[PDB]
Amino acid sequence: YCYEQLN
Amino acid sequence: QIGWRREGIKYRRNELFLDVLESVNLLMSPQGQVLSAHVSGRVVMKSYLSGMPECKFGMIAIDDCTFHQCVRSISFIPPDGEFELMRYRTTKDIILPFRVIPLVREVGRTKLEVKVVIKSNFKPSLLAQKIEVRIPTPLNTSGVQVICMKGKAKYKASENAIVWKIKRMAGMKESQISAEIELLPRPPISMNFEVPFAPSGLKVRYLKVFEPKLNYSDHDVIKWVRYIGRSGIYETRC
Repeated sequence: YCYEQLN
Repeated sequence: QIGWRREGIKYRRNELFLDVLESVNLLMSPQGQVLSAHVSGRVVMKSYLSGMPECKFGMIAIDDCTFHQCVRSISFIPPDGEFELMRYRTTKDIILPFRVIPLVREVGRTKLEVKVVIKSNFKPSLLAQKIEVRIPTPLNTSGVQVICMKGKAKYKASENAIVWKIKRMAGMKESQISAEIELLPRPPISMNFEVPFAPSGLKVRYLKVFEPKLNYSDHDVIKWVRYIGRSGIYETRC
């Protein structure tokens, strides 16, 4: 479902 | 010259999918004492990167590690597509997403008045999902009566257990369930859940992609992360 950004 | 990845891979969109999947195990006394607890985690990476990149993964007290053959704060040419970057296990400073609080009261040798309270314990910003609580009933159970404010419950008398199911529940909350067990003249309470965060506290610091033969730098890769924690053995005595 939800992948969040990595930074 | 790398047997796990071909040469000449080119993607238009260089993307990066990073799934942190933990299983939190906990054995608690009815009185809240952590009797045993640990987390088992793996880090699966879907990698859509062009050519032959050199990547660096980096992220709290880990105990074991078990990397992929490609691994050498670790560098590696990752294969193309899905592969498991590493397994791991932690035991200290674990977030226990739920607190199960059993309370039983005898009534002669005929009734059993049972009340069970689950406490969520994480940012109320976040929802637990697939919440299921098992209350086992004794073998000499005639019938069961049970009501509950949130979700649904049923007496699976074949499995000789009460099953309480809850779709969602945000952190720093509390719900309960009460039951009357008539019986005919002590295993633990189990829980299962899903939480959108690594119970161990693990968080991914950086993933750096170095391609010096091709026309892209780290600014170019699209990088995505997902954290999912689930229960394993999650039992409370009484």
